[PDB]
Amino acid sequence: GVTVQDICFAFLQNYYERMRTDPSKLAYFYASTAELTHTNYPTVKVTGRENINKFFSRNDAKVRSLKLKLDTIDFQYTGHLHKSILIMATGEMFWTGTPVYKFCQTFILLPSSNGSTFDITNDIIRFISN
Amino acid sequence: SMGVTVQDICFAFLQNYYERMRTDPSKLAYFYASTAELTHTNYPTVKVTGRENINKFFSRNDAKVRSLKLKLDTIDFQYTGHLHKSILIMATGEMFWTGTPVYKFCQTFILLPSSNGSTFDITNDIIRFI
Repeated sequence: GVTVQDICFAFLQNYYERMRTDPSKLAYFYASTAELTHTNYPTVKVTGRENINKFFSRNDAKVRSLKLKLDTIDFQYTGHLHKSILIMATGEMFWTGTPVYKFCQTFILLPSSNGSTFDITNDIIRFISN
Repeated sequence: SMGVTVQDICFAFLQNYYERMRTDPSKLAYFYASTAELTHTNYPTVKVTGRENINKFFSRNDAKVRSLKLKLDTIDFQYTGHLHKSILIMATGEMFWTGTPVYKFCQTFILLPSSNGSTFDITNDIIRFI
């Protein structure tokens, strides 16, 4: 008995928190074959949890230093049997309390092959100029 | 038979989409799957499901939608969904009406191949202003 809102709130809460405390563990939220498109800390495109881990690990200090504040959130069911979830978030990235850029991010979450959990199969995030 | 890239596909789709929006919004719905979900701009937001409801949205708001001027600043895409055959697009840019203010927007689409593979249909569409 869980709502799409319940799942997205909990996922984004946990994801963004992990981003602030330990980027080296962020890859755990992704599927094995996930794809990530991320502005560099000009975008990088990588595929697979291992490469995604290398990207977040190599940029660990910079990931932790840019704090994300969410301004909008939207989601919809998608994909096979409408069981996946599309999320779009927008907001602002701050460096020790100073606005650096806006962000736009989308995720796709795919339910796990066992049950209650979701994995990210797709993540696109762009930092755009204020 | 191929050599067709994800970029070619996405650039064609967006060109066709925004061109139809400019010329005849009453026919926009035909780009959507029958059970597509749209989360859009109140002419705060409107959520609608199904091609018939999507068509009532664009047709009722016909004068506003058609007089829009639009420029894309970023376009990102990845494969997703069943067998990696669907496409996630996220585009940002600017949007304005004949007279006055300039709005930044973020839009995401998911495109799924039609049953016989004639077209990529929109299953999901989300747009917000930032």
